[PDB]
Amino acid sequence: NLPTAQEVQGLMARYIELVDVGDIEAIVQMYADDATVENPFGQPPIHGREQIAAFYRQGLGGGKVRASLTGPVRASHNGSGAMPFRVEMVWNGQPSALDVIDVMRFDEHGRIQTCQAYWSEVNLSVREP
Amino acid sequence: NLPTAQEVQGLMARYIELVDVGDIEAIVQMYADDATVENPFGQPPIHGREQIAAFYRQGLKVRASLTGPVRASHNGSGAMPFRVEMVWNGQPSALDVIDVMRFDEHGRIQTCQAYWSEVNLSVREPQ
Repeated sequence: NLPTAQEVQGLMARYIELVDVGDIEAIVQMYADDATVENPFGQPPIHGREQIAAFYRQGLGGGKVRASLTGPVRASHNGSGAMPFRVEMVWNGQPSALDVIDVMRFDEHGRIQTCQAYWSEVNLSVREP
Repeated sequence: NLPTAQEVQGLMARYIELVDVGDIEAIVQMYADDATVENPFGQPPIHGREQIAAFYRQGLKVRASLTGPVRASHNGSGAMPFRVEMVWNGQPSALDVIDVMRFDEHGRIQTCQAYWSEVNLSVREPQ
């Protein structure tokens, strides 16, 4: 059915794990086939599994990415949630840290229908040697 | 104009301050007159300054503080993690929340959505 609050918390936390390990295949599996992704929010939405997989491919690729929850997943009783996390990756050839909040809405099958990632350069920090 | 990323960060941080001190009048001033509020998200949206002010009125022995940086976009929106301290069911309680806000070209809140539920509620048991 439609993910309960606790179920949302588990799903969104799993998402972060798949990202941390770069399991593109599993990430895309979590998405509905008609899902939309806006990342960073304010960019044109990307639609469907093909484009979503392409997005994760170029992002979780050649790069060198880590991600971890920095706080509890906030979950509603209508299949949505939001979570704070931190991403470690290379930005402009330098080791960087990005603070992000993702908002996700799930369908009655527990697949991500909508994901929106909130962050910009103000949330980017370039780490010293 | 439309709030820059840094401006969004400042506005959203100011919102939390007004809440912390319970300045209902100032809170409502931050909102556009036609703004919508969904709090908790998944509840029927509340529309306009009258209803919004009524919402904050009945809601506001409360404390609130940012627990992390405001995430801000380049299109006038942002999201922030924070913690609310209040009485829930006659007991001292803590609530973890994330608010997502979208601003208009006048720097007023057009849309606010508060993400939280009972899973994010913790009660301080009587000691």
